[PDB]
Parts: sequence; structure tokens; C-alpha cells
Amino acid sequence: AELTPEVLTVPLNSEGKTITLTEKQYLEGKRLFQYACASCHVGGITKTNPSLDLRTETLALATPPRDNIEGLVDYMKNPTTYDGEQEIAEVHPSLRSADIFPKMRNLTEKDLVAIAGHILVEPKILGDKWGGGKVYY
Amino acid sequence: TLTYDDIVGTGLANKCPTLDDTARGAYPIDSSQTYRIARLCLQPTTFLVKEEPKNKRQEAEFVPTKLVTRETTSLDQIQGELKVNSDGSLTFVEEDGIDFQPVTVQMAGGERIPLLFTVKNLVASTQPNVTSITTSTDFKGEFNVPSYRTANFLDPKGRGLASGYDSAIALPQAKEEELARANVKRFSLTKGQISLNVAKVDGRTGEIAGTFESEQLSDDDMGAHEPHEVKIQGVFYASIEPA
Amino acid sequence: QGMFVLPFMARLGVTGSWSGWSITGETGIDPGFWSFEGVALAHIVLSGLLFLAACWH
Amino acid sequence: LVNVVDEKLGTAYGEKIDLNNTNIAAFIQYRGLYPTLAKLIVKNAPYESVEDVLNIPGLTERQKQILRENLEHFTVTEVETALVEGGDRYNNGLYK
Amino acid sequence: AIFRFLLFFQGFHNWTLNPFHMMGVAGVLGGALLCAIHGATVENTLFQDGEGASTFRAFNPTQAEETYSMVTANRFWSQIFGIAFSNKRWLHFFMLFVPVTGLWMSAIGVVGLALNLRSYDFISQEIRAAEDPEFETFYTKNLLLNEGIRAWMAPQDQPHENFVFPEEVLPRGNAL
Amino acid sequence: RDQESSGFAWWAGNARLINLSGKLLGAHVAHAGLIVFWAGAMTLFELAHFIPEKPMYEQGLILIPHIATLGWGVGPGGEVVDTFPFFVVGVVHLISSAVLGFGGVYHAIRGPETLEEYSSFFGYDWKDKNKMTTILGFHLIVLGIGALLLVAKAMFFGGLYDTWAPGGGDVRVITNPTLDPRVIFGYLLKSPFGGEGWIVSVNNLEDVVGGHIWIGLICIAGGIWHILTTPFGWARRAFIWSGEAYLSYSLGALSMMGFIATCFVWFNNTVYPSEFYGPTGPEASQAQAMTFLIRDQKLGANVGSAQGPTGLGKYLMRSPTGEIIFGGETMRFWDFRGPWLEPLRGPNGLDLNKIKNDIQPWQERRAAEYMTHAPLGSLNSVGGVATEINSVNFVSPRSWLATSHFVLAFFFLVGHLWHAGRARAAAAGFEKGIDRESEPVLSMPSLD
Amino acid sequence: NRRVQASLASGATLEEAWSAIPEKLAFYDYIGNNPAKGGLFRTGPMNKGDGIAQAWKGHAVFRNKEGEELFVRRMPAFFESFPVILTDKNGVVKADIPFRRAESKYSFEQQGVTVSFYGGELNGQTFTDPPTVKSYARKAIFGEIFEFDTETLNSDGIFRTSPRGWFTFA
Amino acid sequence: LPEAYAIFDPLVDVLPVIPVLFLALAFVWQAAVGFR
Amino acid sequence: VIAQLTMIAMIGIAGPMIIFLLAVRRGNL
Ligand code: CLA
Ligand code: CLA
Ligand code: CLA
Ligand code: CLA
Ligand code: CLA
Ligand SMILES: CCCCCCCCCCCCCCCC(=O)OC[C@H](COP(=O)(O)OC[C@@H](O)CO)OC(=O)CCCCCCCCCCCCCCC
Ligand SMILES: CC1=C(/C=C/C(C)=C/C=C/C(C)=C/C=C/C=C(C)/C=C/C=C(C)/C=C/C2=C(C)CCCC2(C)C)C(C)(C)CCC1
Repeated sequence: AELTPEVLTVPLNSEGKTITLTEKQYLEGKRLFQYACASCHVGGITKTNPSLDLRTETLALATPPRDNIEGLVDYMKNPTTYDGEQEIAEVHPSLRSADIFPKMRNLTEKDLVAIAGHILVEPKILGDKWGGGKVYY
Repeated sequence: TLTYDDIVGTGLANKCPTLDDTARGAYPIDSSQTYRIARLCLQPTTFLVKEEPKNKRQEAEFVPTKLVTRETTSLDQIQGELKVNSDGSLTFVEEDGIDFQPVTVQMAGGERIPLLFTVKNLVASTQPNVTSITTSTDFKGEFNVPSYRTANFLDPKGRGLASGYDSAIALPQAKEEELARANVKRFSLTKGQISLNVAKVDGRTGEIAGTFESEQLSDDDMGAHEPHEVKIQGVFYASIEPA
Repeated sequence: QGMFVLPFMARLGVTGSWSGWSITGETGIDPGFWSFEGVALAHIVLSGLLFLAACWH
Repeated sequence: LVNVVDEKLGTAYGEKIDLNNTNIAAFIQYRGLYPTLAKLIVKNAPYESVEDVLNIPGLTERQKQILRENLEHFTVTEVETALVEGGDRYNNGLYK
Repeated sequence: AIFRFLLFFQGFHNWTLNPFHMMGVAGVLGGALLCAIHGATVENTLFQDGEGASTFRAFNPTQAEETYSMVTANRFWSQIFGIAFSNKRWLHFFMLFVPVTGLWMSAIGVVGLALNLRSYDFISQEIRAAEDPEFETFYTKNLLLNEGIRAWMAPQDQPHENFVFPEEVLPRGNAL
Repeated sequence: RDQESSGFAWWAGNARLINLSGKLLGAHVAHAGLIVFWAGAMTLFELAHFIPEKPMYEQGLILIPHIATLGWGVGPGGEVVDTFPFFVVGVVHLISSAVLGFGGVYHAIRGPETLEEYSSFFGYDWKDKNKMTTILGFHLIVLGIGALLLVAKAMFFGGLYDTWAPGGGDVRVITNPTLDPRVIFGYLLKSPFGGEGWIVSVNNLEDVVGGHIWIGLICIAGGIWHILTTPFGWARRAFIWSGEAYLSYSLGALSMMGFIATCFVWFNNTVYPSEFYGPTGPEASQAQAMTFLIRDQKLGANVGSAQGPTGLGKYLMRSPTGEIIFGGETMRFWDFRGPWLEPLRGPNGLDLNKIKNDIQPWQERRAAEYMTHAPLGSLNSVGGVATEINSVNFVSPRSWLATSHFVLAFFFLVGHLWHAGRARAAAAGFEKGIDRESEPVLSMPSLD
Repeated sequence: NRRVQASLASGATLEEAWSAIPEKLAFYDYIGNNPAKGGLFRTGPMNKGDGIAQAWKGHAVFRNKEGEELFVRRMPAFFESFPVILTDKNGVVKADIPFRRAESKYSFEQQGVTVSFYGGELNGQTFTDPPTVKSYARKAIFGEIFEFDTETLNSDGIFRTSPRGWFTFA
Repeated sequence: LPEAYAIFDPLVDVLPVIPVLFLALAFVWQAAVGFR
Repeated sequence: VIAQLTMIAMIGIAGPMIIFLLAVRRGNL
């Protein structure tokens, strides 16, 4: 097995559009994930709130849907709860609250896409391991 | 007055606030206002456990016990609804707060008696027609006593209610019918009776204080054995303010 | 209960135990050191001292 | 001598989300229930029937529309003490 | 892989509880003790056969006299520890006996384990524990650990068994 | 400079410098150079790999947090506003190492072999009790001055970083240092156990600055004392007066100081700000209980009456003396004090009403931040417990500092035992072995 | 199973096929007679452990609510204890006895697991209530289920090795 | 580091290891004189 | 990128070079 263009082909928006990231986009797409996300989101779970993981199936049932690139990029700009009723920028790292989360300051628009892509590509690789927990270690 | 750094390590943190002996007044109760207990505190001073008399005709006696879990026994910052029943009698319905403390006492002989000193879901009422709370007002009511352990608790052999084994895996081919009471856990829920007698009243601030006497059952260990009847005596404090 | 030395401690005063019970049936009593356990401890310590003394003599 | 929790798995509790017993983290399996509506349901528990969840005071028209769409995923059984005590409905001690 | 071998014997055999491994531990640790206490004693009871601070130059392989004082070494440990060696030959033989015997004892234990004939349990305590859910020792606590090891490591440690354990059957404490 | 003449082998070659004041001077000055060298080279290294917006304790830094604590290059919340002071400290220390390195080499391989007949002031003898106390006095004054430099920095030159500063951590000038001996020496008489913590439990800069004022004057006065005086009779008969003996006395001292430093960086979050070093062990554990209390309360949980599996409170319980504390396994850490938690602390401990209504988002951010940055990491720097998978590259600076200085402290204790034992034997005349012909035991009566 | 399939091929009912199985043959198919299940200080005969075998209870056939036959995973010799897991003919897990009940999905209650016995003393009988079915499932990890006399020797229900094991060890 | 000192970035990443080399240098000098 | 390796080269050899120079010069080693 290898990192094929079919694997790196992730949903772009809410209407079925698709994009294919390069291998290098995925690689530093992981570095940036380890830079500002892995502290709470290592392995696809959430240490500060285990009830919510980064599994594709979970992101899909989120409001608004986060199972695409634009959905995750929008979340990294303005994060909300699982039903989207409240905005949680004051307790979740974002560009909107980059002042209290300094590691979100120097993240370009291109950087968020790589981060979003990595979250979508990994479960297509690790399967149930991504967002699984210690059970799948 | 006094900060955390003045009280820390002293044991005063387990003590309920006291009123000066000057506080023998009365607190007026208006029928058209709504009242609440902003803070309720219960400090036990004596744990009496009804022993179990052999088996003949004896009158069951409450023997003294020894606390072994140190000063971790008080219930504090309990708040709830202070209702004015139109008959004049008041009624306190407990809502939230530290309304439970696990306590272990040791009887003569060495037998330790674990219990859940609590006042959860307490509904205590007074005598009819109470225009003011005096130094004669006493509260009578009942409360719920949930299981000492919750459903996730596992015994030394890994058995439990909402979790764990359902048999003795150390005895694979043993007759499970005799170990039924030990293999099958049961969540208990009984009623407890408590009397809150007021002896001090500050009508200005709305603070009341006195002694109490509660009766409840002790831990039954998920239904493994029979619980002991416990009688808890101590002092209490309460601040009353309009809603 | 086939108790042999127990009644002899009881005969001369020792009626209490460190665990809290007394042979009279009373509870919540304080025998102090000279309980059934305290007496036993005394005779054991005494045994050891007499042993060392025997080695010397 | 019966395990009450195991026995409850033989009811609708083992099938759907019991509004009177099931842990609050279960409302994540469906859209627009967690955490706002989830909090309200558990707080206003128990209910005599499933459709009583529509009678919670303060619900907006969109919220009541979401509740109706998930009535098929909800159920109501007798309140089990072993499942509601210790605040287990908000945290039953399970994570990942 | 050896570390895995160690943990396997704990979870499945309860190899620590076996009195033959226990004797093996006493042989190894006891040997290391003897090794250290003999080498330190000799070096700190040496005779002065030179004037250099580095006392290694003061020895000759063909000399007849002893390089250290047995008499002084004997009085030291007799007052410090109570007993002391007084025979060099029995001493060095004892340094042979202790670790050799120990490894032989542990070998006997493994031969038993080959047939899963382990020292896994104490029957008197299992009967007590099964009847009394408030009885807990460090022995029972360790068994819970073994059961955890087994159920969590087996599906990957024994892939030929094709073990599939749903999360709900896995033995877990609270929270963790 | 060989074994036949000196009596020492090559693996103990530095023991030949015992009676050579000249070369020994060059050795110490050269080693001093190595110290100042590393202090500068590492600083430049840390600054080179430093990322401003990214936390210090996520970049494996130990020296920059020290400079930051002194108030240089940091602002409100411990945020880095200027990296230039870090550069100056690194450069100045580094350049100075060339100076100490120059005289270190000179005094060693071409300076006079002995200082005693170059100079009577610099030349010394180990067994000269007057000369040793005098040198001891000089260096005592030097240490006293250094302590006043910290005081001067805190009171006259910018100040220090106060993590307990109102409105959040910030650089603050200490204007009222604690001079009360009931407080300063009160720390010295505190228990080393839980709830007390000896001198480690110092929680305000006022006690720190005021403390270094005391030790400043004490060392100076003590310095003047040992310069003007000579060892009393009871002191002359108690100690061993030789080069190796003095070394062992210092080895025991540094060993003790090593153990003290180990406990400081692991427990204290005042002189070791959490914004720079990361959360302490107790701190992170309390933050987890804090983090899930907040999360559950938002869901509608009554954390005051929430009973746990064991019967104890799931979120809140009582300490043995009755203080309201965080529940769970963190009950052991109820003596933790941090600026992010104290706003919720009342007279009887944690106030449930402050918990229900007054908790702020910045407290929630800090709790989650410190929970996920607990000082637990592998040797190859994998963050979290041992069972954690590879992803986060993190080991808290506190872990590096506590572990390293315990290894050193223990070995220096061994050093004390080694060099003191030999100092006794040498001064008595049997460090080279038992005289075959005056074996002391053979002249003693049998034990039995 | 070969003898049963041969019986079903000859035109015998399921109750007849399993009834034609010798009790001596079913007894060999029981892990309590495995010499690698004893203990070093578990002394005495095997009857001191699981007890004295009285009779065969018959083969246990497990089915869910769909009517699909399920097979209990048997215990390996290395395991002092073993979870209860039921799979289909393909080996896909369909039912189990859960440790944690909060997120249980394969419990006997949910899947409606029943058990029918063929041959032995329980021939032609079927049990439906979950605590009873579980009890047989726990025995099904040992292989064929038998009735034991545990009162005569005061058996502690703990497996002991055969003279085959003891000879090999010695 | 300041952008003016970005020249010596590879040099900076080497400096911390230099003290350790002094420990190794002592063995070279001793090996050179044959461990007298 | 391997300027890396050039630094440790000259710095690392700087030590032994002194020893080599003091040897061929037969200095006070
Ligand atoms: C205090 C801790 C402690 C101690 C001191 C011991 C001591 C012992 N354990 Mg135990 N053990 C412990 C804890 C401990 N154990 C714990 C907590 C567990 C978990 C349950 C175990 C699990 C465990 C297991 C699973 C085993 C032991 C065994 C042993 C024995 C090993 C003997 C040995 O050296 O074999 C080393 C091996 C040999 C001596 C064989 C010969 C090796 C040849 C000579 C090597 C040749 C090398 C070659 C020339 C060069 C190679 C070079 C190359 C590497 C580059 C010994 C009695 C073993 C045992 O009982 O064996 C009978 C065993 O299998 N232990
Ligand atoms: C901290 C480390 C340290 C220091 C400062 C010293 C210092 C000293 N040792 Mg010791 N030594 C050390 C470690 C150290 N040693 C270790 C680890 C060992 C074990 C291998 C030894 C083994 C040892 C022995 C066996 C002996 C000494 C001796 C000496 C003294 C004379 C050395 C001499 O003449 O060399 C001559 C060497 C040279 C001329 C070669 C060049 C040496 C210089 C210093 C190199 C400088 C390099 C540096 C980059 C220059 C920068 C200059 C400028 C830019 C600042 C000297 C005071 C001797 C002694 O006691 O004599 C009385 C002696 O016999 N040492
Ligand atoms: C530990 C420190 C120390 C000590 C005790 C000595 C002692 C000695 N040195 Mg050495 N020396 C040292 C460090 C030291 N040196 C260093 C670091 C260098 C490199 C710069 C030198 C370079 C050196 C040379 C080149 C020579 C000596 C010589 C001497 C002798 C005469 C000194 C004299 O007359 O000073 C007189 C000095 C003063 C009256 C005032 C000095 C003021 C100083 C520089 C600063 C004071 C402020 C403060 C303390 C600075 C602290 C800095 C830092 C530690 C924080 C004497 C044996 C001479 C010798 O042996 O000739 C045969 C000689 O030629 N030294
Ligand atoms: C680096 C520090 C240092 C050093 C190495 C020395 C070394 C010396 N001093 Mg000096 N001294 C110092 C600092 C120092 N002093 C300072 C700063 C002052 C000013 C306060 C003094 C004041 C002073 C006086 C007044 C005297 C000395 C004397 C001495 C000599 C004997 C010391 C002795 O017997 O101690 C060992 C001490 C004891 C055996 C007494 C009991 C000590 C108890 C057991 C300490 C318990 C500590 C505890 C475990 C941990 C600390 C916590 C808390 C309890 C405090 C020796 C030459 C004596 C001398 O001969 O002068 C000519 C003398 O009379 N010193
Ligand atoms: C080859 C020898 C052998 C074997 C394989 C068996 C096998 C059997 N015997 Mg038989 N038996 C034997 C010899 C043997 N026996 C002998 C010689 C006698 C005469 C005394 C008996 C008397 C006997 C009786 C009376 C009974 C049996 C029974 C049994 C059965 C159960 C055994 C059991 O539980 O053992 C338990 C084994 C152990 C607990 C292991 C002991 C390990 C020792 C103590 C280790 C010693 C270590 C050492 C001291 C340390 C050295 C240290 C070093 C530094 C030197 C089994 C069929 C029982 C049965 O079922 O009867 C119907 C029964 O009642 N046997
Ligand atoms: C000095 C370097 C570090 C040494 C650490 C401790 C080693 C010695 C500890 C001995 C304790 C046993 C009980 C006393 C045992 C005892 O009494 O020993 C006696 C022995 C006799 O030496 P002398 O008395 O002749 O020498 C003492 C002085 O006068 C110097 O000559 O002492 C030594 O040889 C010390 C040698 C030190 C220099 C060589 C040390 C080599 C260390 C190797 C480190 C390896 C590191 C890698 C590991 C992974
Ligand atoms: C005695 C002895 C010894 C030792 C010696 C020593 C230890 C020495 C030291 C020495 C030293 C200790 C030296 C030092 C030096 C230093 C230096 C030389 C520095 C420099 C610096 C610089 C050059 C800087 C630069 C810069 C700048 C200016 C800015 C920033 C950047 C840069 C970096 C570029 C031995 C053992 C070997 C042997 C023999 C004997």
C-alpha cells in the first residue's frame, strides 16, 4: 500500500466537490496538526472532551457539517458547538481568537487547508484507529 | 475576617458557622414574599449505630462509635426552596449543594460501619401557622439515601452493577447459586428521617442555628449484607433570604 | 467458649479490651493500658527481659 | 437477585435513547441534539411519554422541529435509580 | 521481545507468585550482593604494600602473602552485621553456590510453567473473596492486573487465534 | 606529573594538584570558564530555535525561562515582547568565558606551579586555618553581593515577573520586601512534608526579595567575621583540616542544594512561573478536575452533589481537615496554589457558588492548557503517559530540571562519602592500606 | 460433529443425532479434562476441582432473535479466565457478555439470545431468560456442559491437572 | 536570533557540545603521553 | 544544511590539532 491520489482525494464542500492534495500537502498538513492541535487532538480524539472526536462520521453530523475542507476551515476561523448554537472561540484555538491562542496567528489560509485535509485523510488510512482511543493503539 | 490561609489545616473548615448567644430573636415570615435557604450546613458530632441484639426479645440499643475518616463529615452550602404553605407551616425542599459525605465509624470489637451521611431530596416542614421563625421552630422531614457505592463500583474480584464481571471467575466451575448475593449487585435507595431544631435566631440577618438528629441506614455493600441503623446527632446553621 | 486464662484476668479487675468491649456487656468504656491485650503485652515483654537475664546469670 | 442494568438492556433502553435514563453523551449520535437540546432533555426529565419532550418551556420552533425529526430515535422507560444517581447522566465514567 | 516475554508470564502464569522464581531472585540479587560486598571488603582491608595512593601497583601475581586482612575483615562484619566469614574457601564456594542454585530453582519453575502448572492462585483467598466482596489484598489486586494484561494484549500477541474483543467486553476500571 | 612521583594514577591525575596552588588555580578558573561558556552557548541555542508565539515549555527551554523570570523581554501574561535581552545575556556570558578561559589555561600550564613564592596573599596552605577562613570570608562577601544584585534588580531595575500579579501575570517592581524574621526564618522552620513544604512553599516575591536581603547581609557579615577571626578550639578538634576534607564539605553542601533545587522546580510555581516552565505535577492534575467540572456543569450537572463510584464526591470532596477540594485521585494535591484557581477559593476552600457563577473563560483556557501539558513524558520526548502513541513531541522543562539535578545531587552525596572517608583515613595515616606490621585489630581483645 | 452430520445425513432429527453421541466422547471434549489447566499447588484428583461428573447435559445450541445459530468462543488453555463471545458460522461477533453496560451493543438481552439443548439430560429443552442463558454460555467456553457432584469431595470449582500432567512435570 | 546574526546559525547549533569535547580532549592528551 | 557538518569539523579537529602540533614540536605535553 502507498499514499495514492485516490486516498488524498477529500471532499471540498457541502455539494460534492472534490480536491486532490499532493503528498507534501499531507506531510506538513500533519506537522501543523502536531503544532497546534495534537495537544488536545492526538490520534483523532479529544483529551479535554472525549465525547467529540475528529472522525469523519462525527464531523458529518455536526452543525454545520465539518466533513469537508471548507467546513473545517470555517471551524478553524469561527468554531462552534456540535449543534452550532454557540460560538466557542473564547475556549477553542482560532483565527478569531488568535490573540489568546498565539499559535493560530501565523497560520495562512493555505495552512488551514492542509490541516483540514489531514483530518480527512487520516481516517481513510488508520480506519477505526483515528478517533478510536487506547483501544486501537 | 478570616481567610483560607488562617483556617487551612486547623479543622475549622469542617465546622458549621455559629451564632452568638445574643441571637434568641425571631425572623418574620411574610406570606406574599418568596423565601430561600441560601446556605445550609450540618456538622455531625456523634455517630450512634444501632447494634444488632442477638436474637431474642431485647430492646435495640444505640451504641457509641469511633470516627476513623477524620474531619470530612460535614454537609455545607446546601441551598433550596423555603416554601410558605398557606396553613402557616414552612417547608424546605432541598435542591443542590454538598448534601452527602461518606463516613466510616468503628464499633466496639473492631467492626467498621460505612455509611452515607446525607440529606439528598430533603423535604422538611414545620408546625402549622408560623408567622416568625423563633427558638422553638423545629423542622421534621424525610430524605433519600442512595447506595453508598454507585453502579460503576467494582469489588476486589471485579464484579459490579453497570460494569464488571457477573460471576466468580476465580471459581470457574463452582455452583453460582450460593454466591448469588455476592455475584449480583443491587443499588439501594431508602428513606431517612431528620429533625432540625432551631435554638438561635438572628432576625436582622436571617440566620438560624440549632441541633439536629437524623436516622438512616448504612452501607449494604451492593446488597451483599444487611445495613445498620445509624443515628447522627450534631449542630446546624442556615441563612434565610428572600427570593 | 473454653476460655481458661480470661476469667483469671477478670477475677482481679481486667474486664476491658482495647477494641472497646467489656465482658460485663458495657460498650464505650476505656480500660486504659491494663486491658486483656495490655496484660498479655506485659507478660510477653516480661518474658523477654527474664530471657536476657537468664543469659547473663 | 437481578442485575437491573442488564435487565434494562432488554427493553427499549437497549434499542433507543431513553430520555429518562440514557447518558447525555448519547445525543451526539444524531444531528442538532448536542449539547443545547441534550441539556434541556435531561434537565426536564423524567417524561411519561416521548412526545412530552416537545413541551419543554422555552423551545424555539426550529428546536421543536429538530425534536420531532428525532422522535423515532427516542424512547421512555421507567426511571432506573442506578442510572441516574451520582450525576451519571452527565458523566457515567466512560470516555474513550 | 524479552520484555514481552516477561509481561506474558505475569498476566498468564502469575510468574512472580511462584516460589521457584522467588528463590531465583534471591539467588541473583544475593549473588550481586556477595559480589559487591566481597569486592568492597577486600579493597577496604588491603595491606599497605607500597607508598602510592593508587594501591593497584602494590600487588604481584606471584606473591605468597595475602593482599588483604581476613582478620580485620572478620572483626568488621562481626560487629557491623553480627556474623562474618572466617574461611576464605567456604566464602568463595558460597559465591558459587548462591547464584548457581538460584538459576537452577527458577529453571524448575519454568519447566512447571511449560504445562501451565503455575502458582497462579491461593484457593483459601479466592473462596473468601468470592463470598465476601469487601475482602481485598495485594494478591487480589494483582489478579485484576493480570486479567487486564491478558484481554488487552492477546488479540495482537496471538494473531493466529484471531481474537476479536468488542470494547464492551474489555475489563476496565472507571474513567481509564 | 606521572604515577611514580606523584603517587596517583592517570584516572586520579587531578589529585596531583592538591599541593600545587598555581596549576590548581588554573584548573578552577578554566572549569569556571566552561560554566559561563555553556550558560551563553545554550542561551544562543535556545534563542536560535525559539518561537515567540509558541509557549516556552513546548520548545524545551530552561535558560530563557530564567531570564524571563527576572523580567527581561517579557510582558503581561508572560508573553515575549522582545528577544533582544535574551541575546545580550547569551553573548555577555559567552564572551566572558574566553576571559576565564584565557587565564585558566595560563595559570595552568605556564603560570607559577605554586603561588606561595609568587605571592603570600594568593599563595596558601590547606592546613593554615587562618588563610582558609580568610579566603572563605572573601568568597562569602562575593556571594552576599550577588544576592543583593537580585534585590537591586527587583527593587531598582525593572523588577521581577510576578505570576501572582493582579489582572494576570506581569513584570512588577517590589517596593515592600518582607523583612520580618518571623516570616523569613519562619520558612526555614517549616516542615518539609505536605501542606508545609519548608522553604519551597514561598509563594510571593516579597518574601523572596526580602529573603535575599537577609542572606545578603548575613554572608557579608559572616564574610567579615571569618576574615577577622580564626577557628575556635572546639572547631579545630571537630573537623579534618586538609584539601580533600574541604572538598568533601562542599560536596555535601552541593548535594543538599541539589535535592532542594529538585523540589523547588517541581513544586514551586512562583520563582518558577508556570507560564515559562509549564504546569507543576500537582497543578496539571488539579487542572484536569477543573476542566471536567466546567464541561459537565455546562451540560447541567450539579457538581456539589455529584456522588462518585466510591461514595466520595466526583468533582468535589473534603480534605482531612475539612477544606473543600477537588475530587478524584487529585485529592493528594489539595495543597496546590495557583493564580488561576485562587479566585475560586473561599474561607473553607473551593466555593461552590464561585464555581457555579464566577468561573471565567481564561480560567477554562488555562485549565485545559495545563491539563494537556502535564509533566509526563518519555525519554525520547513523547508527551503523555507511557501508553500514549507518538504524536506530541513534549517533555516538560520541570521534568528535565528535576531529574538532572537529582542525578547530580545523589552522585555528589556519593562524592561526599568518598572524599570525606578518604580525608579521614589520609589525615589518620592509613588511606594506603593497613600496615602489615601494626595491624590495629591484632592488638585488640577478641570479641568472644 | 462428523458423527452428528452423518446422522443428519441418514435422516435423523437434531435431537436424535446428538443423542447418538456417547457421553464418554463428549467428556473428552471438555477443558476440565485438559492436563494444561491445573496448578502447581492445586493438589489432589481432578474431581476435587470441577467435581465428580454425573451426567451429560446435552449439546448447547445458541440462537439470537433472528434465528441464526451462534457459537460460543472456546477458552484457550493459557487463560485462567475468558470472556463470553458468540460468533456466527463465519466468525463474525454477534453477541457477548459486556463488561461495561453503558455502551453495550452485543448483550444477550438486546440480541435476544436463547439456548436449546440436544441430547443429554436437558434434551429438547429451551431457555430464554438472559441470566440462565448466560450461565450456560459461561460453561460453553469449557466445551460440552456436564452435571457435577461438588458436595461429596467439597470441590472448590478450580481446575486440576491429570496424572498425565503430574507425570510429565515430575 | 536577530536577522543580522542569521549568518552563524549553523555555528550556534554546535557551540553547546564544545564543553563535552574538553572531557574527550583530556583523554587524547593522556593517550598522547601514554597515560603516565 | 551541511554547513552543519563544516562547523563540527573545524571545531572538533581544533582540539586534537593542538595535541598533534605540540607533539611534532615536542612541546610540554
Ligand atoms: C527483582 C527482579 C527480578 C530478578 C532479580 C529476577 C531474576 C530472575 N528472573 Mg525474573 N522476573 C521478574 C523480576 C526479576 N527476575 C518479574 C517482575 C517478572 C515478571 C513476572 C519476571 C519474569 C521472568 C521471566 C519470564 C523469566 C525470569 C527469569 C529470571 C532468571 C533469569 C536468569 C538469567 O540471568 O537468565 C539469562 C539467561 C541465561 C543465563 C541463559 C544463558 C545465556 C547465554 C550464556 C548468553 C550468551 C551470550 C553470548 C555469549 C553473547 C551474545 C552477544 C549479543 C547479545 C550481542 C532469574 C532467576 C527466567 C527464568 O526463570 O529462567 C529459568 C525467565 O524466563 N523472570
Ligand atoms: C575540567 C577539566 C579539567 C581541568 C581543568 C584539568 C586541569 C588540569 N589537569 Mg586534569 N584531568 C581531567 C580534567 C581536567 N584537568 C580529566 C577528566 C582527566 C582524566 C583523563 C585528567 C587527568 C589528568 C592528569 C593525569 C593530569 C592532569 C593534570 C592537570 C593540570 C595540568 C595539565 C597539563 O599540564 O596539561 C598539559 C597539556 C597540554 C599542554 C595540551 C594543551 C592543554 C590546554 C589546556 C588546551 C586548551 C584548549 C582551549 C580550547 C584553549 C582556549 C584558549 C583561549 C581561546 C581561551 C591542570 C591543572 C596534571 C597535573 O596534575 O599536573 C601537575 C596530570 O598529571 N589531569
Ligand atoms: C580566580 C581568580 C584569579 C585569581 C585568584 C588569580 C590570581 C593570580 N593571577 Mg590570575 N587571572 C585570572 C584570575 C585569577 N588570577 C583570570 C580570569 C585571568 C584572565 C584575564 C588571569 C590572568 C592572569 C595573568 C595574565 C597573570 C595573572 C597573575 C595572577 C597572580 C597575580 C594577580 C594580581 O596581581 O592581580 C592584581 C589585580 C588587581 C589589583 C585587581 C584585579 C581586578 C579584577 C580584574 C576585577 C575585579 C572586579 C570583580 C571581582 C570582577 C568579577 C568578574 C566575574 C567573576 C563576575 C595571582 C597568582 C600574574 C602571575 O601569576 O604572574 C606571575 C599574571 O601575570 N592572572
Ligand atoms: C559558606 C558558609 C560558611 C562556612 C563554610 C563556614 C564555616 C565555618 N564557620 Mg562560619 N559563618 C557563616 C558561613 C559559613 N561558615 C556565616 C554567613 C556566618 C554569619 C551568620 C557565620 C558565622 C559563624 C560563627 C559565629 C562561627 C562560625 C564558625 C565556623 C567554623 C565552624 C562551623 C561549624 O562547626 O559548623 C557546624 C555547626 C554545628 C556543628 C552546630 C550545629 C548545627 C546544626 C546541627 C545545624 C542543623 C541544620 C538543619 C539540619 C538544616 C537547616 C534548617 C534550620 C534548622 C536552620 C567554620 C570555619 C565558628 C568558628 O569557629 O568561628 C571561628 C563560629 O563560632 N561561623
Ligand atoms: C513421580 C512422582 C509422583 C507423581 C507424578 C504423582 C502424581 C500424583 N499423586 Mg502421588 N505420590 C508419590 C509420587 C508421585 N505422585 C509418592 C512418592 C508418594 C508417597 C509419599 C505419593 C503419595 C500420594 C498421595 C498420598 C496422593 C497422591 C496423589 C497424587 C495425584 C496428585 C498429586 C499432587 O497433587 O501433588 C502435589 C504436588 C505438589 C504440591 C508439588 C510439591 C513440590 C515440592 C514441595 C517442592 C520442594 C522444593 C524444595 C524443598 C526446594 C529445594 C531448594 C534448593 C535450594 C535445595 C497425582 C495422580 C493424590 C491423589 O489423587 O490420590 C488419589 C493423593 O492423595 N500421591
Ligand atoms: C571516578 C569516575 C567515576 C567513578 C564512579 C564510581 C566508581 C567507583 C565506585 C566504587 C564503589 C564500590 C565500593 C568501593 C570500592 C573500592 O573501595 O575501590 C577501591 C579502589 C582502590 O583505589 P585506591 O584506593 O588505590 O585509589 C583511591 C585514591 O587514592 C586514588 O588513587 O578505588 C578505585 O579504584 C576508584 C577508581 C575511580 C576511578 C575509575 C572509576 C571508573 C568508573 C567507570 C564509570 C563507567 C561509566 C559508564 C557506565 C555505564
Ligand atoms: C586545563 C586543562 C584542560 C582544560 C582546559 C579548558 C577547560 C579550557 C577552557 C577554555 C575555554 C572555556 C575557552 C573559551 C573560549 C570562548 C570563546 C573563544 C568565545 C568566543 C565567542 C565568540 C567568538 C562570539 C561570537 C559571536 C558574537 C560576537 C555575537 C553572537 C554571534 C557569534 C557567536 C558569532 C584539559 C582538560 C583540556 C586538559 C589540559 C588541562
